[PDB]
Amino acid sequence: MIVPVRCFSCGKVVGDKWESYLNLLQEDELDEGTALSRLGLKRYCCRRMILTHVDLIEKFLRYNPLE
Amino acid sequence: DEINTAQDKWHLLPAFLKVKGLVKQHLDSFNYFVDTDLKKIIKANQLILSDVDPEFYLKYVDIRVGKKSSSSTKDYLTPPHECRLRDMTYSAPIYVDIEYTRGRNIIMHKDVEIGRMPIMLRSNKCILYDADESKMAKLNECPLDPGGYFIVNGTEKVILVQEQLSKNRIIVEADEKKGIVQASVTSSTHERKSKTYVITKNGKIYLKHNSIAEEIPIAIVLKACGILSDLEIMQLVCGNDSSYQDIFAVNLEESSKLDIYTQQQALEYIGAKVKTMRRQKLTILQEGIEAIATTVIAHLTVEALDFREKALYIAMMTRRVVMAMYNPKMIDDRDYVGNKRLELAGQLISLLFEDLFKKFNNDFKLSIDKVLKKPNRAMEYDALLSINVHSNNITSGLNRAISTGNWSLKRFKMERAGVTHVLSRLSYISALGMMTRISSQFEKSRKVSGPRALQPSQFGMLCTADTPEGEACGLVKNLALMTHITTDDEEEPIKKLCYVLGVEDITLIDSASLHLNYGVYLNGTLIGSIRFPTKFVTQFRHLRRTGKVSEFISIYSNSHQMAVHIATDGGRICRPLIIVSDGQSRVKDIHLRKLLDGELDFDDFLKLGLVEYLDVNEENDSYIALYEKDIVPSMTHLEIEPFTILGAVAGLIPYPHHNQSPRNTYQCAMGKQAIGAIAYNQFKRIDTLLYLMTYPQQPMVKTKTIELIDYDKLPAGQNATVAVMSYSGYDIEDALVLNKSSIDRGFGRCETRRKTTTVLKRYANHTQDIIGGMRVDENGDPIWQHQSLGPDGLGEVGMKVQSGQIYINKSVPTNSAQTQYREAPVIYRGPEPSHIDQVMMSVSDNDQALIKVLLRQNRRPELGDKFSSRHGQKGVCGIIVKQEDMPFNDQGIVPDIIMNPHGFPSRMTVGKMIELISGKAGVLNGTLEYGTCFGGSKLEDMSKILVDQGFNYSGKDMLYSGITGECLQAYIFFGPIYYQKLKHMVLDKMHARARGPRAVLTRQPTEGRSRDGGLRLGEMERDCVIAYGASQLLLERLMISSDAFEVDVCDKCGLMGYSGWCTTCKSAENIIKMTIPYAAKLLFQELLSMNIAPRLRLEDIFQQ
Amino acid sequence: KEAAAELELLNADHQHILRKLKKMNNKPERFMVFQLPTRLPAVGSIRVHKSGKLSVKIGNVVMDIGKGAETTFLQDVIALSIADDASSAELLGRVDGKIVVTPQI
Amino acid sequence: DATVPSGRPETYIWRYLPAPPVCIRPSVMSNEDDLTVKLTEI
RNA sequence: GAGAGGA
Ligand SMILES: [Zn+2]
Ligand SMILES: [Zn+2]
Repeated sequence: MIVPVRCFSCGKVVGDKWESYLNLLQEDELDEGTALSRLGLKRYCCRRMILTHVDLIEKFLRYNPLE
Repeated sequence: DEINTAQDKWHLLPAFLKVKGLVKQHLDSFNYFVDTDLKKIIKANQLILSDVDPEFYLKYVDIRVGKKSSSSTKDYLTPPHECRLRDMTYSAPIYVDIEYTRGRNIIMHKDVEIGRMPIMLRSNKCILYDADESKMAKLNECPLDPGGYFIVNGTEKVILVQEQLSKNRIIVEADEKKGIVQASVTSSTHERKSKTYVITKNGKIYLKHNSIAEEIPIAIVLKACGILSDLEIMQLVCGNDSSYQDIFAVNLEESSKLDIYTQQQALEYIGAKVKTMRRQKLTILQEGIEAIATTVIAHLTVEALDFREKALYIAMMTRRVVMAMYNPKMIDDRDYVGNKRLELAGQLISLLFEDLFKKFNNDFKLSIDKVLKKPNRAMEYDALLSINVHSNNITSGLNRAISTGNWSLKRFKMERAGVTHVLSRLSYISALGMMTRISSQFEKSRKVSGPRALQPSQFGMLCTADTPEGEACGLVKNLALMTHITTDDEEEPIKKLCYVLGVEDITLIDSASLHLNYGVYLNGTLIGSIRFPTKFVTQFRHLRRTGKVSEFISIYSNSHQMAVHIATDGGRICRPLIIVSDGQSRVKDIHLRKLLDGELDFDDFLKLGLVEYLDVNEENDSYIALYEKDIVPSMTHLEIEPFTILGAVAGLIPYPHHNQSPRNTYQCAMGKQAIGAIAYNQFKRIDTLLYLMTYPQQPMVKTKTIELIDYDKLPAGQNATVAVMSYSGYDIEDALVLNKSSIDRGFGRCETRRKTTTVLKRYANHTQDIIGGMRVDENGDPIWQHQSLGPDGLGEVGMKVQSGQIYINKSVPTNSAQTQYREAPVIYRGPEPSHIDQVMMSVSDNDQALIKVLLRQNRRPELGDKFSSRHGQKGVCGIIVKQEDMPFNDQGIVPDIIMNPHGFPSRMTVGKMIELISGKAGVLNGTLEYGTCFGGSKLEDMSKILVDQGFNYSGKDMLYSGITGECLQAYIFFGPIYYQKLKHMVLDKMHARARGPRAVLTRQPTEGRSRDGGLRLGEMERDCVIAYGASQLLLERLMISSDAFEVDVCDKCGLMGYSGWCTTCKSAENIIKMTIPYAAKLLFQELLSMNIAPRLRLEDIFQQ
Repeated sequence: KEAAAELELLNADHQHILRKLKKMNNKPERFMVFQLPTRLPAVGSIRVHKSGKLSVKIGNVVMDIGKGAETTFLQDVIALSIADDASSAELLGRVDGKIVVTPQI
Repeated sequence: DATVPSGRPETYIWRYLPAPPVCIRPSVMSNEDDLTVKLTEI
């Protein structure tokens, strides 16, 4: 649904970086690898926690029953 | 940038899928149905007459679906999700035109509804047709939903594509087991379907039938069909081959052994043994002519004075039979894909609607005659009341036949069951793969390894890896990506086109020269003979490519029997291929640029003759190049891309061309049952059983297929940091080692949603069902059973329920056949608590209350849960170990899953190792790598990326043992692998019984799990117990712990008595009490109910 | 292979039919039967080319390059007529061979 | 074997049908099973 | 009842 708060393998708190990551792809468009590295994600577990993530809750929120 | 053809020709598939989606068989078939077959059946049964009142007739001028008269707008349909929630049926009204006369001879018109036809999702009639991300959102519909399935009774039912043998085609099978060959044709008309076998018995060709008596000789039927010369027979069945004439000379003398024959005499002889009955008196010769006119071959109706076409058809059947006789291996395989047709939902619904419409017309005519039978004052006003009375019948029958899957027909006397299946909702790929599925016509095919084999002729037509493993392993198949099912294009214009193309007609060629040159067969029936077959084939193909005829008309050349076949009927499986001229292709590297720009949407590619559709048969005449670099100056077709030989499901596998084939098949089987995201509206949905993933993750090693089927937008799995290493011993045979402290952080976390429906039916006695509840104990407060019920008797949303814990307190009248309300609450009977997250209350069409309560249960990856690896490496969670008791690398990464290394050397899943390396390299490089069939990210580039970051070139890091803190003496394969959690969870499979419900009949424990029942110790288990020689254990298991009954057997007449009373001797002196299984007592009573007396004779156990 | 043999057979049929047309210039009783595409595209000439190539035209410029029907024989075929249901069925004679024409590309 | 009674050829022709106990052919939910209907028709 | 995993 949303980004996991903690990266399963290590434990790093990767929940907060997600939004920042998106900015690094929208404004000042970097590559995904450089954007991930600039956020401090050195171990590839934290890298695959953010890179290989689907923001499904954005699609789910289109069907809110209290519009 | 310069376009490269060898790497940009693959972009045609996105265009093909945009213009012709994956679910296009159902959609196109249903659209063609509602656009053509409705009016075809209407004009067929356009008139109803009567014996009396000749000036009274009803004329169906026009028919429409969802279109009241002009209207200018499709009528308002209930949205599909509203139908799904309310348990209604998604349908649109059918409005027909009316022409009813009057005693004053005035013709008047009307437009009245005649029924409600269910509408296939995303068809030309559905509201979802051309809806874009806003209309779908407002209608609670998932944009990524496939469609093509009906919503009947609030259930998603899909009409599976049915495969069958090609109708109106000759199929000859040589049964060498006896020396018998045959030439049967299942000619299938819109009214008749019958097999005209041409067997070979006593070296003598016959012609059996379901309407004639027995084994009519072929010479007689050929004389009756017009070819009476008795020498033209030898020139039509043997030509000029000496080795064929002697074979066929045996049965040529049976037209003179009984007696010499003429055409009339042969017709009389064939009609004498006709078993067909006549409802009106007809002469034997008159009936016999009928037996040749229509009865023999329903496919060909000779409504003229010349039967040369039918005679030559029978002659060609006999020629094929004689060819098989002279030398076997010249027969045609039935399992050949080109010999099979696919019938979609459109044709089946056409048949069902035609049957229902004819029944409705018969009933309406009978009612009209009954009402008008009165001699006087036979009013015509309101003559359209019985039509609205019976309009319920047609829609009820249609909905019931679609829902139950039993298609009962009477015109053909055809009964097919299981046509419609409930749409599977486990993952997204499961729901997409249930669509575009094909079911074999064979029931079981017990030992026949023919239809269950993988025929090479299906290359590109069917998924060569996806097949229910198990008892349908070969029977059920799935369509590939590049595959288009044909439809009936034309039949009459092509005859004229052939005649223009230079083939002499069938009534202008002598039998002598009929086998001296190729004869062109149009859709199975001989049309004529044409010299220079190659020129004719080339010109016809050029005409087809330039757009003169339909793209689906397939012409090919057969040389073993000199023929130029032309096939036009629908159901043939076709795939696109790039046309290559002499030496070079036709894409020319500039049409790819235009395609990428936005023009030439794969339709101008057909119009410009760059690509064309080849079916299975036309591929026989073609030479197809796998890649552009292999084009020798003789090939006539080129593959758009070789990775389209796999279906939607098989596109999940990364690097499928490196694995062993059974691994790919197992992955195709178990990818449907992988829990994960299902739809965008998965939270606005109340289904029977939904499995959801809390944190689904896009796969690291993608595939070019999964981008097209949107599997990266609704994935079912997570990228687990796998360390392939023998660890902890709890991972011996396929068992895994899940990592605690990652499950805690959320990994494999899942959710199970289950619906419970309740209908508050109104009985005929004006009595309803009251959901009143919420009892209160002392000092207020609810009782424990009602502690989570709420004031209104429907469980509070968000609360928690356990064993007991009524959440629907439904009461029902005791006088249903109001004060006396017997309480029949709905009780949550589960082993673990679950929460109420949705309670929907509504009514159906008949205005009866309907309450659906959805219970959610959050599940944690307990020990014993099944995880797959997207390569067929299914396994169970052997042990869950803490984080510190795990290997760690220099950076402190601990693996989430520790897969045993022994899964690889005997299953050869090198594709999995390449997936691990590609995923690690891509995540280090911050990109998603591609594992696609015949291509994908090369290993060398991934290893270069891996060594650039400071890791080993082979992906094998050097770890530290987590319990001793020292180096592991071997480098450990370490990296991200996309692991998917499957639905087979131990929480739903644990089941134990001590005592409980027993069967009413035999007093034995029940069978299922919803009923607390025991485990069956059957014949094999009791034989195993016998092998050990354990007698007391056998007695205890099969009598004491299963069913023990203390019966009273009479010592004189061995019949069981009750309460120490023999009931036959009436003495009670010889009664002896002993314990036997209740099943044995039931058997004895059932034998005594027959005329069998199992008289038990007793002897003393003791006394030596 | 097939194309070369077809071309050789077509050339042989072209020269054979040219010889047949020259030979049957005498008109005692002999005929010849032509097969044409229907719809009557609208005559022309059976223009013979160099090296024994034969083609036909119509009022519209269209070169129907198709020559040589079946060489079928051992089927005695003769042509008759009908005259207003009166004394009729006048034997117009037999035919030598058959020609089939076909539009080309 | 004619030594005992019922050892006669005429005992193999239906003259009396033993109607089985209702336990053998119970009624479900009424909805009688097949045997009750068949013997009712008999 | 019959549709389909499953081992
Ligand atoms: Zn981490
Ligand atoms: Zn007794």
